[PDB]
Amino acid sequence: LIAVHREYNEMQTIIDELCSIQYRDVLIKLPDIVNDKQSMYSMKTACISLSMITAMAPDIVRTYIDRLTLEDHSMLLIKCQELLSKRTTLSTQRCGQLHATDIKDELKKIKSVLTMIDQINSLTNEKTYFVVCDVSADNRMATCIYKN
Amino acid sequence: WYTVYNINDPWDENGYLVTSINKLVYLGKLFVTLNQSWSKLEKVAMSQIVTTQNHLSGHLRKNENFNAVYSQRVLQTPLTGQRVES
Repeated sequence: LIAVHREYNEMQTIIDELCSIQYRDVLIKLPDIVNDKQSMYSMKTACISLSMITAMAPDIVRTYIDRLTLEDHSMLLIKCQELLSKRTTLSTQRCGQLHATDIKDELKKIKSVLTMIDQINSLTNEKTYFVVCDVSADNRMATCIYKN
Repeated sequence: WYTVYNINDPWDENGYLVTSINKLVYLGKLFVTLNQSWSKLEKVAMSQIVTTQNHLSGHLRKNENFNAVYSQRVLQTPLTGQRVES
């Protein structure tokens, strides 16, 4: 998604911040991504699903952000307020806030939003090959009960 | 000369449902009000015409000229509100 945005040295300024990650006190990084079009198909379907989440998102949900900001208050919540304050590139406010028993349509829309989220997760999610049960004290050999 | 008011569209407590129900109540009341007012005025006009026919006829009854008795018969023709235009 970012290397579509064709730049010079901004690709580097993104990559050197991005690639070195830390999980369980371990630094790993993956170099030399020539950014072929094979990732572009796997990214096009994420783009499709974000468009559909937008169009089929109900009236309860975008309201739920502002309503919980008015009801509760937290620093953690603020972080999400900071994202919604940092980007306001949609600004299309809805009209009605009555919710006058549209509840089957609401169920249908929320099922659709969850299913599009499942599609993006089915992109980003890789298949579990093994399930650990018993680990040696060396953390060198471990037993699993599952083979693809 | 009657005018249907309107339901203010931006504000409403519930939506399509309660504005339809309020419209149905207001329109049923307007319908029965206009029909009762019309029937009231038509019954008034017919009562006054049938009242004045008798006071006209009793005063025209006495004389015996042909123009007199022809005026008596023309003005003693019976009337309904559906016969009044002719």
